[PDB]
Amino acid sequence: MVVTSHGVSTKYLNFTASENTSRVMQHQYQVSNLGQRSLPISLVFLVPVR
Amino acid sequence: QRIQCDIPFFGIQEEFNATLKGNLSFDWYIKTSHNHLLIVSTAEILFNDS
Amino acid sequence: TDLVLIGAPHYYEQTRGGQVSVCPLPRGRARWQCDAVLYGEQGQPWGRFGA
Amino acid sequence: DGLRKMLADLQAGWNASSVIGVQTTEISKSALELAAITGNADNLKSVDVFVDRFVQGERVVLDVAAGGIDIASRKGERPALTFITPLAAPGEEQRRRTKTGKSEFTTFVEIVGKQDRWRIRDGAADTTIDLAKVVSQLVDANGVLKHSIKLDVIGGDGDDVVLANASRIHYDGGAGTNTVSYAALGRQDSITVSADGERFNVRKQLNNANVYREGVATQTTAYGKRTENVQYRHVELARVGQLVEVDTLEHVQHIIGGAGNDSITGNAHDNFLAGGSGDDRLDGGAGNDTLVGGEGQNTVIGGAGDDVFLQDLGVWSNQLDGGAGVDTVKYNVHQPSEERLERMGDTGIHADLQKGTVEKWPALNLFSVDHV
Ligand SMILES: *[C@@H]1O[C@H](CO[C@@H]2O[C@@H](C)[C@@H](O)[C@@H](O)[C@@H]2O)[C@@H](O[C@@H]2O[C@H](CO)[C@@H](O)[C@H](O)[C@H]2NC(C)=O)[C@H](O)[C@H]1NC(C)=O
Ligand SMILES: *[C@@H]1O[C@H](CO)[C@@H](O)[C@H](O)[C@H]1NC(C)=O
Ligand SMILES: *[C@@H]1O[C@H](CO)[C@@H](O)[C@H](O)[C@H]1NC(C)=O
Ligand SMILES: [Ca+2]
Ligand SMILES: [Ca+2]
Ligand SMILES: [Ca+2]
Ligand SMILES: [Ca+2]
Ligand SMILES: [Ca+2]
Ligand SMILES: [Ca+2]
Ligand SMILES: [Ca+2]
Repeated sequence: MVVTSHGVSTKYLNFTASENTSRVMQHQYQVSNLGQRSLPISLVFLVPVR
Repeated sequence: QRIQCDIPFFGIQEEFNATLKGNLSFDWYIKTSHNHLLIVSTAEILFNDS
Repeated sequence: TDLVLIGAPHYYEQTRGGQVSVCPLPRGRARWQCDAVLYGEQGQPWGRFGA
Repeated sequence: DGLRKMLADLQAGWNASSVIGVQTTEISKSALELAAITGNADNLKSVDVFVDRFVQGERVVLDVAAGGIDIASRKGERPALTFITPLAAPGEEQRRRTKTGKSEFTTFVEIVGKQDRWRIRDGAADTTIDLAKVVSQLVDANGVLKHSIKLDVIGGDGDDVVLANASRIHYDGGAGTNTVSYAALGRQDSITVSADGERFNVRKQLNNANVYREGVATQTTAYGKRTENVQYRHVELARVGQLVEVDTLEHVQHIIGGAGNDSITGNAHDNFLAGGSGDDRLDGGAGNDTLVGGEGQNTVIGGAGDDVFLQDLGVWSNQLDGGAGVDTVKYNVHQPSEERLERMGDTGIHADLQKGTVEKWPALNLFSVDHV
């Protein structure tokens, strides 16, 4: 089973320090069970916060 | 932040998307020599290795 | 019920006539398919096997 | 009129013979405006309450000043009591008019608030009370919490069902087999039910709960010269972060938890403990109890007596302990689903009490096993 980033995930953002506008970011992953078996799995996302 | 999501049944030859969405701000930016900083988020699949 | 037998008495081959198809019943919403075909003896054209 | 359809839907869903449906009507902005133009905004009242009977969308003694809903009912009747519009606070409203100097006669609203409770008496029938859409907090224009409006309900004779909410609930079931349902709680919420003999103490932990609260709005009018102002009550929605409340239950035999991870414990009588969705812990205690773990990874303790476990051929794994006495686990309650038939066919379960395992999806996943 494979996990891949997907194209619609945000690639670029830019900002001006003189302005305080926020922006939305999404990281989209695609998970597939290409094998011949079905199993319980766990997904872990590490997210930089501060 | 380590977000861990548990799926009890991941079926055979089936797939799904897992988006990770939130809003941003740019008050953490460090004025380094390079004109850009990269924000990297990692998603990795675990299972019972035994 | 497990299966349905369907007959084609006017199937044409150079040496056999007649044909019967075995069709197991579909499971849930799966498609209905044929799996096996039964035949009569050789050298009997227009024998109408499966009438 | 679209409300007929939703009243009919509620009546059909609950298997209710009829629905009462208290409704609350805040004063129209036009009426308060006109009270401001005329100058006589003082004696007016801002919130009015009406109650009717509604069978399939067509057509009880209440005192707003004392917090008492008194409905009469007959045996065999199976009615429902709902709140179409948010129910206001108890007590009587009073208004005055103050000179306020250069500002011309502004400040108006106040509430006596001798009591901080709503009391509902249902009579003698199988009554359903829907305690949603009830105000649980009262505040002033400054935004400070004065009282926590609490709900007290009495059951009577028959089998009575109440659907709980964020308010502090003292539910007296009376006679008959009675039920409290916390199914409105979300996944982030939880309950912890503990037994003190015949009484139950319920601790509800609601994270980012959404609660109606009543404040004081302020509409103003200029009339060609120096302004005269008014005010009025205003129910509204808000999320108040973390809330902890301690409900109390008496003469209740059945409890249903929410969509979160609940911890529910019974007593020496016969209990119906349901957990719903989430990783719930159910303990029946003594007596012949029935235990429904629902979805999720549940741990279920039966205790002494002859207990019944109900299962649903799910994908999760469950932990089940029977305790003393002769116990039973049943898998035949639910009809198999379509995807179950597609993925598995006509195969059901492989159960072995020597191994202590029940495999609900044999040879397709090895972790959908109930341990008994
Ligand atoms: C990883 O799995 C092992 C084995 O689990 C058993 O075999 C699987 C095929 C499936 O059928 C499971 O339901 C079985 O329980 C776990 O090891 C077992 O752990 C239980 C208690 O959790 C213990 O009673 C057994 O003796 C253990 N057996 C063995 C062979 O180790 C193990 O805990 C799992 N790992 C994690 C992190 O959950
Ligand atoms: C995120 O930012 C965008 C643009 O600044 C805004 O439209 C949106 O409402 C924000 N969402 C949240 C949850 O802050
Ligand atoms: C994931 O998103 C993409 C968007 O292009 C979509 O085409 C795809 O079908 C999605 N994955 C699944 C399993 O639906
Ligand atoms: Ca009653
Ligand atoms: Ca009762
Ligand atoms: Ca639950
Ligand atoms: Ca019990
Ligand atoms: Ca559950
Ligand atoms: Ca018991
Ligand atoms: Ca027992």
